[PDB]
Amino acid sequence: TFRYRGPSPKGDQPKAIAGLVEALRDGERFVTLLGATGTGKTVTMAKVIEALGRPALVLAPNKILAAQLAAEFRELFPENAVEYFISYYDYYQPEAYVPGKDLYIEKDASINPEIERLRHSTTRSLLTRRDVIVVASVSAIYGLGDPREYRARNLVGFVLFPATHYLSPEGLEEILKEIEKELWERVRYFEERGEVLYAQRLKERTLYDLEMLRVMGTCPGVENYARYFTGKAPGEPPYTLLDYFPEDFLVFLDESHVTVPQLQGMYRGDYARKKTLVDYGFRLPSALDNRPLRFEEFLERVSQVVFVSATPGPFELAHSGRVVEQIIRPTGLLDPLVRVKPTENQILDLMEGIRERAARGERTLVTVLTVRMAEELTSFLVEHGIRARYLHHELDAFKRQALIRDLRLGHYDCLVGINLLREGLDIPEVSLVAILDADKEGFLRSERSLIQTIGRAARNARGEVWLYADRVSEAMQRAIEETNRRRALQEAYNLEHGITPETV
Ligand SMILES: CCCCCCCCO[C@@H]1O[C@H](CO)[C@@H](O)[C@H](O)[C@H]1O
Ligand SMILES: CCCCCCCCO[C@@H]1O[C@H](CO)[C@@H](O)[C@H](O)[C@H]1O
Repeated sequence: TFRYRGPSPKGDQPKAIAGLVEALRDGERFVTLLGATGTGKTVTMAKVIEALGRPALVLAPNKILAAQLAAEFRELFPENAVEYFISYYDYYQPEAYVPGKDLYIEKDASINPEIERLRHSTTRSLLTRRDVIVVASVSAIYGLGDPREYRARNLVGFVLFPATHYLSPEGLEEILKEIEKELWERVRYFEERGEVLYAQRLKERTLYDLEMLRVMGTCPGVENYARYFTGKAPGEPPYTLLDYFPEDFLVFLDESHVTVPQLQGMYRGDYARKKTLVDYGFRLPSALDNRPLRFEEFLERVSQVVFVSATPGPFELAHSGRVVEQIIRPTGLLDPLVRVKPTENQILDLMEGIRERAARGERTLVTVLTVRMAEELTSFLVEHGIRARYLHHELDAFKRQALIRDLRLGHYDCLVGINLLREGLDIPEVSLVAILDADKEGFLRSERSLIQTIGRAARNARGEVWLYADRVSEAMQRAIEETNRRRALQEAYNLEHGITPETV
């Protein structure tokens, strides 16, 4: 049973919590929390989890948001089990083969113990208590050992659980025999094609593993033999973390318009990578059975799903039996004013706007559509007295974070990039978001993308978004209307409750 110790619900949180709880108690399979940025979606989720008293899985679109959510839930539920099911995939290199460079890359070995420790802490809690909230990136949902074996194998002071998720040795001996049978069939496949390099590679690698398994009960990359350990038939879905949860667990897909497509595309993405290792003889075809689930398989293994997003995608909108909105922010801050400005003199207009703001301690974010434009605009702004940096698309998560962190701390005043839909860009000091080529085609100028971009100006009491365009596209029109709908609802709530916005 959960014990919430966070802030009491404010703004639209009370009504949203009640609407979600009511739909779930009524048996709705799919429900959406349509929550604007800054409305406190984590507290809403927390209160729903508390009310229903069922273990929960929260999936995030990337490792940064996953870690952040885990940290927040930990603070909100200090006496319960908050777990982070991290994957080595997030920070270390997996096994891979790059054909174009005829390059084989070994998986990183002897990694930071904290990774495996977090995964085991997750599975141990799921088997010992019901007050568990597990946060993970979607990528973490992959093949994992049989929960039955993991559960049945314990030592009893203190109950000690396994040190690995791939126990199930059944008859290691009969298991090793079945793997070797596949090996020689596959070697014959290569020999018949004249591909003796592939046959040799597969033989050496597989026989090495079989010997290490025989003399150690395990080997590096043992997960590749998952199917043999779990007894699953070829092509059948593998066991995953979902199987370690009690049957009535609740699933939240945060940033659902991003996570649902990630869940839909995971199987194919992984298949392309693994199939390559198989085609060149590094792995047996059975390695393809240690994989992510297809979206349909994932849906068969969950019972109720809450999609959370400020801009729900097509799946959520077609399938949800209820949509609950949360628009009013606990802080009372308003969605920004959105202006449309001509392209003539747009750069001089923008530079004047940026310097006016920098003079009073306010920051500006700018999105453009090409790398040449981003490079050139950034240099132009710097030559004209502005502390501007360019958020290059090749920066990795840490680098982006460091660069963004420096804006949050005020080292510079303006960040220019192509894709601003990055984590950490919700900074109170940002009072202007400028969107060049606002009317042009492309993912970053879609109705949803514009709404998400506009939201980066919603943490400041004077936030504005400037759309440079000489025409209004349907995406611009609908994003401006939605921003205005939200702002008006927020102003009405503030006027009823005697609240005047302020920047923190
Ligand atoms: C388990 C190991 C079995 C080894 C037997 C390999 C028989 C090879 O098979 C032969 O290979 C030739 C060259 O690739 C082809 O031209 C022939 O068509 C093919 O039958
Ligand atoms: C309030 C948050 C709005 C986010 C943008 C939502 C855009 C939805 O767009 C709508 O989707 C429907 C079904 O998917 C279609 O039938 C409509 O024709 C389409 O306009």
